Amino acid sequence: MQIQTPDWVKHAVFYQIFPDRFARSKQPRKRLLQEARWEDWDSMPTLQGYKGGDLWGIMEDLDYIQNLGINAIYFTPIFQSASNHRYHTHDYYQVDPMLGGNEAFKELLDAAHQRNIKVVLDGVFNHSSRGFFFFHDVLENGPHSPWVNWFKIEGWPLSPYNGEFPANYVGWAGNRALPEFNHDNPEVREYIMEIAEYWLKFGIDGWRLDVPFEIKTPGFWQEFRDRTKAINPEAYIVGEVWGDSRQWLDGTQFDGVMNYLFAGPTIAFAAGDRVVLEQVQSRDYQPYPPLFAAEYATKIQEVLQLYPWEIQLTQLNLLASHDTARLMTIAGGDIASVELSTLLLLTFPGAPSIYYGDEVGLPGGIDPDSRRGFPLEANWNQEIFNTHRQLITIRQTYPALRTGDYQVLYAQGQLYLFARTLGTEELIIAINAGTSSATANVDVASLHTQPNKLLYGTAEAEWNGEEGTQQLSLTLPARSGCILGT
Amino acid sequence: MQIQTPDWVKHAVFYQIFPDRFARSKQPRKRLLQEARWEDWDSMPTLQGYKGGDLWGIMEDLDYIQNLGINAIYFTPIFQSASNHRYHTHDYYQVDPMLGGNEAFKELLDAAHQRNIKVVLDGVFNHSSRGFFFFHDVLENGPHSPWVNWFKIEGWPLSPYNGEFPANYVGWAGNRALPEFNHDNPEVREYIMEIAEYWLKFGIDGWRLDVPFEIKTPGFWQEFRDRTKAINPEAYIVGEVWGDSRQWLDGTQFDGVMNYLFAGPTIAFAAGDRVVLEQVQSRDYQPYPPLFAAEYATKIQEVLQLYPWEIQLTQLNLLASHDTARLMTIAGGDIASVELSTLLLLTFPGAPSIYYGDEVGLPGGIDPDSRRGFPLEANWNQEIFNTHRQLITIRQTYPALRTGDYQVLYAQGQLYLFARTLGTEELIIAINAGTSSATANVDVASLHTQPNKLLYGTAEAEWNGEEGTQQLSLTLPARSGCILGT
Repeated sequence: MQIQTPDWVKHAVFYQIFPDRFARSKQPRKRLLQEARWEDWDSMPTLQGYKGGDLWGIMEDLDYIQNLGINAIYFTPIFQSASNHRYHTHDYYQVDPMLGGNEAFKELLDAAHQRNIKVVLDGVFNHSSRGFFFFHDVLENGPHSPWVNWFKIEGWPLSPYNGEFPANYVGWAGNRALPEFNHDNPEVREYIMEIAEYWLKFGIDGWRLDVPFEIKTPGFWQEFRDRTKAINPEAYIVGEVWGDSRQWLDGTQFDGVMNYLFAGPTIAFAAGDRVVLEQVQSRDYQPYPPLFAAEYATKIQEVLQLYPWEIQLTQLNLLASHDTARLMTIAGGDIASVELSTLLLLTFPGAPSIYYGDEVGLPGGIDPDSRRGFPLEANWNQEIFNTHRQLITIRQTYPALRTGDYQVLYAQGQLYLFARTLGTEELIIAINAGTSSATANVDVASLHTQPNKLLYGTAEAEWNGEEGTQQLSLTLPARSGCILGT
Repeated sequence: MQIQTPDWVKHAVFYQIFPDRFARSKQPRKRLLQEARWEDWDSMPTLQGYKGGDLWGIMEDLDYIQNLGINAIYFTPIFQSASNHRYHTHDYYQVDPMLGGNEAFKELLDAAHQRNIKVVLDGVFNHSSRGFFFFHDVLENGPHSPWVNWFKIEGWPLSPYNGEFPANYVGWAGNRALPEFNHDNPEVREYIMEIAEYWLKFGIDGWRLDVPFEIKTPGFWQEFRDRTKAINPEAYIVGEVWGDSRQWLDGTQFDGVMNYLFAGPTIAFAAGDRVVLEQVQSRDYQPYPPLFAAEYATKIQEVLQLYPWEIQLTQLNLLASHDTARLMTIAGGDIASVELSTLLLLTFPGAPSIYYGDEVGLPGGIDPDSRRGFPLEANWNQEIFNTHRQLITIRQTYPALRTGDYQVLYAQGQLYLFARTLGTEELIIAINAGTSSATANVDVASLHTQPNKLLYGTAEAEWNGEEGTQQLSLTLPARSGCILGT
């Protein structure tokens, strides 16, 4: 049948958050031991003064979030794991008892929902942790464990914690702290499908699929989509696949991916040489080498004619992630690069994703730590913030920028002009990557109207001419962008 | 204030069960993956044909149980742990997902309760397991784990699984699979108190405290009793303390103990030389050397004048346990020893405890495995069964045998006579350990009545004489016992 994808995804702006570093709620909070005397409280140091952020924090700062204009939050992993290994799941059926509750998370959901803000969670199903119950059993019962056929065991004896031995079991990427599941095993596919159903029933609006391309068992993700959509047909299934994702985007598996194929070129064009190159997560995307308008267009037109349009409309566009360096940093502090990128990001077909912190001045190293991931402390970057908040209002104002088509009008030198059009609403977006005020004459025979009014980026160039096969000429300051409408 | 103890304990007969080996319910049972296609079921071997018993089984066999006359069941550990290390807790907040549910256990409770059969659970709070979440964290985060002060860590680096290293953390009895908690730590006392409250709220009728004498933090068990009694004032708190338990039986901690002080002498007298001595858990009790009536009496009178009577009435009397060899076995197959013991056990002040299997022929080694712990297969020992079922009806029939006083009338040679009296109801119990029909003349000036009618054990000796300071003479066959009433 027709390929379908959640229609709310198609009009959402996403905000990716890292719970442990985003926000910490006000003091009155029973952290690990709920049923605890407030008189004995100080007796327990861990709970007395806990630093890192929690789910109360996020919930306590929904005002901010909803004010930026974002209407769907999706985190990293928040399920119980090692204090600082969120990705080494210990228990999938419990939100971690430091940063969060199964009681806390519940309040965050409810809260979010009464504001029409969806919430997607990160599912890590390719591998768990040494602590994960069934693996634990194996470690404790060696050859006799009932679920030895649940993992990838080479031989015995295993050596889970001792480095200078073989552990005879496959990790994620040859790691012994990330025991890989044996997805071929029916029992396993089942246990996983249930975790997905459990949280959907709990009330989440979708799953973020982590390294989903590792799970190669045939028929897996189709089932994942059936059992999921069955519980909530409006659930969002996003895969965190790096490159070409056509394998999963045929309409019977994921609704979309985190579109790094869009992140690479956009930054390569908008920042060019300015890209630090040291913060480049070369694994995830290729923001390099620098691109010219003509090249950017070819690459984007390619990316665009890659997936069924229904899915392109529910693709998660981005420029940063927990896995990558922050935007402000990858551009070496170049505010221009930061405003030009976003502009493309918020005017591209699909769901735009904003990594918490980027809507303000906040930098972010690639390497482990980081950091700093409390947005607010202010001393914000008000301008880049206003750029973010302004562009988001606009995108939510003109439907074309969400589900209109994408047509390249001009793309020469360092100047790029495309058009988003839905119905009789046509918009012209122009980016001037160059350092010299640029100007271009374009034969706009495609359009049926004449976008004359500056939404956003303050052109001086415009002139716009007759209606016999119309005739346009733009002039934008160096390193500027703009949106033309009306 | 007055010392109080649950009054239902005072009139209950207990049945200790080992869930994994007791009973396995009928096929239709969604074992680990509830939400699983019955059409894919056979695809998952583990669930397809699981051997060991579950909580459905027990629930499915309540008829049997309630028919024996027992009215309160208390298990070993049933919380999630290694497939075969029930005592190495992995998660206290979940019944183990093989033998049991948090869904299954719920049905067992409800079921039990609608029959007025209480259910006590075994709490293992001195130590958990490598898998236990917070310990896991430590293992994963070494010196940086947030809860390093939750356990007994000597130094770094720890070596949880590698034998031929120091693991620098205290185990239970120098074991590295039983990480000991740091009970001095307030945070820990809290987490534990909550587990106790959680299950009480869930619906259990008491806790069996495992190796509670290891937890030496002052004020601990008093708090445990307050927080517990607070949620249910009729909750039963039993400590599995081996010997002299006066430290905990002052009325502000436990309601009782598993009275091994009663198990030792009783068997030492009732079986004598017949005690195998190879199955002797010499750690738990001393069923040895053999005792004469005069010695048994001195020891029992001692045991009896050891604890406040209110508590003696809520002591858990027994002759076997998961930790020990079964009754039939410890007596080397001597059925006499088995009938004489029970007789003393079911006529002693306090709650009698029957280890599943003993109410029938079933033997049981001391060593690890066992076994066999499905009672039924029949081929029962009908007689010893009828002895059990008969003695239980009687004990429930005459209140004196539950809360009456204990007075020794005669105790010479291998003949022993005591009297349970409550109100105007007086009972005479006589045990003839010897191998030669014995007879004794006793000056019964204590009694106010004249038990002339044979309840149970078929005396020939009786004669009973006048009421001027009355005058009794019994004659019992060798290795026999009897109960005199009316």
